[PDB]
Amino acid sequence: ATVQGGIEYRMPLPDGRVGLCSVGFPVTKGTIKGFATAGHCAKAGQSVQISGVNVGTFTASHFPNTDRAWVTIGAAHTLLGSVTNYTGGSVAVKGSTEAAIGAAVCRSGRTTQYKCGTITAKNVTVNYGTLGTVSGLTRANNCTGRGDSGGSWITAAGQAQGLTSGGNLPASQRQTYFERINPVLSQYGLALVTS
Ligand code: NA
Ligand code: NA
Repeated sequence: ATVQGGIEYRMPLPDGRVGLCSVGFPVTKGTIKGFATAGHCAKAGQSVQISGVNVGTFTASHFPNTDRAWVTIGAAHTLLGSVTNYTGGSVAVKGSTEAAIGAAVCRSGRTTQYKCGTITAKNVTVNYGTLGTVSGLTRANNCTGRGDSGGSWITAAGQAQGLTSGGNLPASQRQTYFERINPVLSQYGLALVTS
């Protein structure tokens, strides 16, 4: 199977239920293949399917306080250093220069597909009720829906920005949040796949 930023992955849960989330960025750890995503999506040990096929398992997850995780992908699968735009194209990943407030950014995920907007605030804390809070999030006004969680945020020029932080699917003025990608890469020791 092919792992690309923004696409759906599925998580087999107990009693035949299935969780849905979106790929953030394909990464390598040494020669290990993987992808970064949201920690709200799963805990370590959660199996992961893409395109109907077992592709890997969550390796680490840190939520709340942060909202980050990464999945180890089996060696037989192909990593694409790009983010799908859901309409036949992709944005090639070039690096992770963090963009400023006001910068144009697009996010990709399986519920609302590819939606674009601008960054409006940084270092925001979001309240998750009984779970506690997540701090340090960047806010933007892009459209988003439940299930986009974990998916890619990238500038058109290809600089990776972050991972959608938001609600799970049950199994400026819009306010949408993402987890910054550079702290995630650093914590887990991950290198972005580029193209
Ligand atoms: Na917190
Ligand atoms: Na590459």
